[PDB]
Amino acid sequence: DCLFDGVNELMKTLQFAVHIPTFVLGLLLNLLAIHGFSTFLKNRWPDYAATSIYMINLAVFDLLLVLSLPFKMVLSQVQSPFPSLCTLVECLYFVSMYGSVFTRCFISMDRFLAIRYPLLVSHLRSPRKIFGICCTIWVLVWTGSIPIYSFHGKVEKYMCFHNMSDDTWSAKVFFPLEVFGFLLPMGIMGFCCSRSIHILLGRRDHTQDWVQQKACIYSIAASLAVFVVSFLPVHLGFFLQFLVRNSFIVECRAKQSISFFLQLSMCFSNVNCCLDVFCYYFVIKEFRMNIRAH
Amino acid sequence: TLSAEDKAAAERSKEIDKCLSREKTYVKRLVKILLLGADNSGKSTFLKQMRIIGIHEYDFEIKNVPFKMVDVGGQRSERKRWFECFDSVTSILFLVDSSDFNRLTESLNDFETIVNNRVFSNVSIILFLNKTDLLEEKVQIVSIKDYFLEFEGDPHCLRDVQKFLVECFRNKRRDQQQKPLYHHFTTAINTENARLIFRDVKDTILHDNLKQLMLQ
Amino acid sequence: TASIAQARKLVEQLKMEANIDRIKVSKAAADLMAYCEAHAKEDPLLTPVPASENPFRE
Amino acid sequence: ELDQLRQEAEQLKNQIRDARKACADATLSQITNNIDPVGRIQMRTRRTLRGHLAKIYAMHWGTDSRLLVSASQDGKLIIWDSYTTNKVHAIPLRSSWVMTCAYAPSGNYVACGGLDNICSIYNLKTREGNVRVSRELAGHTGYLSCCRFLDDNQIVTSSGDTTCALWDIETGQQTTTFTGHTGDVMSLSLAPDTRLFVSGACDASAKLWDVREGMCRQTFTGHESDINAICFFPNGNAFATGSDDATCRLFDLRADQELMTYSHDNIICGITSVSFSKSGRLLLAGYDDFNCNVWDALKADRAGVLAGHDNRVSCLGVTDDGMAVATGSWDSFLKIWN
Amino acid sequence: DVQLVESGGGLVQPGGSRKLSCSASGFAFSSFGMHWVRQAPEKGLEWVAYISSGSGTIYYADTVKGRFTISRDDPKNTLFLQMTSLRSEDTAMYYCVRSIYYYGSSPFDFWGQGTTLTVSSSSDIVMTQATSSVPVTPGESVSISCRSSKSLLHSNGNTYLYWFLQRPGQSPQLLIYRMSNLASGVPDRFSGSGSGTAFTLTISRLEAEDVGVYYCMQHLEYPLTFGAGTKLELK
Repeated sequence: DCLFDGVNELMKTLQFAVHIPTFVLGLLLNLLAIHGFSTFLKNRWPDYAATSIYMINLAVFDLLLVLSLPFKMVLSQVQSPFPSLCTLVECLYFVSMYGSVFTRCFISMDRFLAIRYPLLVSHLRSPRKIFGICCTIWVLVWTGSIPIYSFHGKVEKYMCFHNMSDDTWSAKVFFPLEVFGFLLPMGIMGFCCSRSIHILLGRRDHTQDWVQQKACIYSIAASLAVFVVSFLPVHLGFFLQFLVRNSFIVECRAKQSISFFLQLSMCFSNVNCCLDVFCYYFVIKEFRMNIRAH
Repeated sequence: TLSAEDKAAAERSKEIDKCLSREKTYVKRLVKILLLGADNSGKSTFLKQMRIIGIHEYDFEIKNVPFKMVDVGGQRSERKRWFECFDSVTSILFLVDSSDFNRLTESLNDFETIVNNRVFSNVSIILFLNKTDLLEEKVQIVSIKDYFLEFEGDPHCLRDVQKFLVECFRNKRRDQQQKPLYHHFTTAINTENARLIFRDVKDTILHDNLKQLMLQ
Repeated sequence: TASIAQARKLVEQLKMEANIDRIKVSKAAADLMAYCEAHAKEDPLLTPVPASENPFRE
Repeated sequence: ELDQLRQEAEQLKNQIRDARKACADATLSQITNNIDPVGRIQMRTRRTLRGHLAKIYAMHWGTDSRLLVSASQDGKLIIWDSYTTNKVHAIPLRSSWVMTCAYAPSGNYVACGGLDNICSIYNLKTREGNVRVSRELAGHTGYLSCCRFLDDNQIVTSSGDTTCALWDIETGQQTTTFTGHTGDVMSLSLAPDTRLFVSGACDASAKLWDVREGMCRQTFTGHESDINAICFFPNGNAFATGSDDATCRLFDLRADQELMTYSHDNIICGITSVSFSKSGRLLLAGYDDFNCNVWDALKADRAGVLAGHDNRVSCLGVTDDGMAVATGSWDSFLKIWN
Repeated sequence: DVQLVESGGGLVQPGGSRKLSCSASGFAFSSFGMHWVRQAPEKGLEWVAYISSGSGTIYYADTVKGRFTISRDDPKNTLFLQMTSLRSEDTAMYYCVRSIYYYGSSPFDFWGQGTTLTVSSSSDIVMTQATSSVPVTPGESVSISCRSSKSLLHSNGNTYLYWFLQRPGQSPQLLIYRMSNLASGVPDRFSGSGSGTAFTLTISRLEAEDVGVYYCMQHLEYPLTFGAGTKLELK
């Protein structure tokens, strides 16, 4: 009967300490990003329309995440004042984070399609199509969030926190969920980024002016690296926690270690917002000069 | 509340709009190449061979992609509005007689004027060093050093002369942050010029997509 | 010959342009404003026409 | 002989400059402060004609002030019922590089021209019901830049071969060649009485031509770049020109010298199209900064900004009754303002 | 020139079916809308059907709604009229009428010599003219009048009133469109004017081509009701 009481209070200390500054920093980062892409939509409309649209969606998803962070910290620290509020926090966080990752997957799809298939994408990339795809992603994530956390909401009275605040430890649920949340998304991201970088490097065979897309290659690689760094450890910890609860049981010190590493990985999955602001918008020359100057 | 005849006029306008929308897909899918060349550049032979497989226009299909090569050899003007009619052109096909060493300098000056016009900033340049076999048999005899002292290799090695010509043409291009410049050492009888032009136009469209993607 | 020809036509052109009556600039400007205010009331851009008579109403 | 030839050429140059200066007691700028200023003029997009697939290069208002013709790189001439934004005809041009369009004063013809060096007359009122080509006027060695109808039979065309010409549609042959310009002619504006016409031809010079005879009565100096647009004052003895130096300048035929300069330090891009208002108080001008600026023709102050275009305002026209202004730009849209 | 020839004429029994085919030659048939006007052996014109350019909108007269079908074949340059269950009221000669619609157009411009079909044995705008067999001397000035139940002046500023001349034995031709505008090819002697409801057409001179039966058409409402026959006659 290994205990996490010391573990949960230790989290209550340092996960809060590490959530404070990512929350503030992401708050102003994505406020600035939302403003900047509002401008980019208003004046530089014609060519900078659809890409602005999906970055707008990603920024709003991360803004919802950072808005959910302090509520989550409050419900983890103090006992649940009213349980439906706790499951609302869970649903908002889940919907925002999965919407962020699926919007990132959509962005990688769009970039890979544009690079690999230039003609077809240039013919079939209008702001309306991207707006429709973003609305589809919104409704998909929003109606996917409810069933997963509805069952937890039935049990959610005061426990909240982070230990059991993610659906149910059912293999019949976990394995399809783990697949469609960790293999398909990261597989798509890795394949798209790798192929985009490979094609941008293979443009050397055509042109000596390939070097002007070194920034493009760096941005794609940075997107892939940010996704890996801020997404792999949380699902890896999900995997060890699953193999502990429903499979081979590790000793109490190592069980506490894997739970602690899972919760720190949850914090690292929350820092996704700040990393996305550092990667997707800050790498943009026009953004980093116009919005900086104005 | 519109009258019967006003409603019928609106219907006629709707049919006109439908026809315009039908033509819109072809218009937006069409790529245009402004073919700029000299008298000795062998432009006529390349043009005649490419179609087989005032100003002129040559519409042809490559890999189910609309194409239109515009020849303005007869009428060429240095005014702003004349060049401004080709700002929407996808790429500029510049034809140069590499074999005619004595005329390289004037071709370089023309290339500089074309690529630094500030109306062709958003267009790409597909340079075509043509008469490559004439170039090789002249290189094995005559030296580029007499007409160009900046050359550094052995004037009897083909690769050295080709690299020097490409370097000298690229140096005339003032801005390197704009659309890419493409070079091909193909003669008029290569019979593969269509494939190369399609590859370079696809590369230009890829560059435009990268610009639209905020990836830089 | 030919150089003499277009120089000769050119000097004729400036000679013809020289021997023309020149209305005083103050009188010219006065007539300009006279025409300006003669039809000032009939300019829809000058005085926005009421929407009742406006044929481009939305 | 050539040395002394250029000698009296320069002598006549000084003679005409001295005559103009001696006739120049005071400027229109000084004589205009007394009268009331135009105030603030605000215009809005009453109608936004859409349907063109490419950048517009020319638009001409019909005499009825309800029909306008537009030209663009899709090789299509579209006639719009501006009142009901209805397309009347869609004329597929033979050459897609059209750079000028005209509407006959009668309204039965429209003429288009461009890099094909041919001004083509299109018949709009035919028994077959489809707009057919009536005449392809050829003979110019330069690109057609502007063509204006006098009658249903006489049309004046200006090209880049430094020569404007008066045609005869029935014969199809040139009648009088208005030579004398040393550069590519860019624009033309027929006088209201249709007996004279002016043209700027990239030499910063506008020449007034006598259509009946065929000799340029007087040449106007000034400007620093290519005169890209020229309009005629409604009264008939003044004209304003637009160039690539971002200055609109008003000349008078009787005083044959500059009257005013409509230049502002803010704008730095050239003027593509210029047309006066009905009484000529307003000098509307389209620039490359994606908007048109309204100038008071008597005081030279910015009366208003005709913003609303996503690209450079290529063409700009005012109706005969002066109840609307049509601006065409490179974003493939026409907006009618009032 | 512009020609509009139709075909199909016979003595079909009541309750049968037939097809009227109208062939076009000499003009852009696709751009021109097509109507169908019929005249009883000795009566006035009456509108039947209408198909727009591109077969967009298809209207019918209430007396023939459902029974009659009008279809056009643009590549065939032919206008078709499928009629079924004919009554004795359909004994008429059917006129094909072209009408292009834009600003300043001349609708109901050209008519075709119809083919006679001899069948064996409200919201409509009532347009009435109180004239019949006006005694007219050659060269005098006369004024034919027509009346309308509802005013034909729309907010657009143009009354939708048309004058047609049907010479004896000859298909009707358009004289005046929109109460004022002269049709192409007609002499300036014809002139028309009117008001919100009161309409009048005045002819300055009377030469041999003017003797005939005049008609007035409303185009405000798609029923397109005609008027009676004035029947100009020489004195």
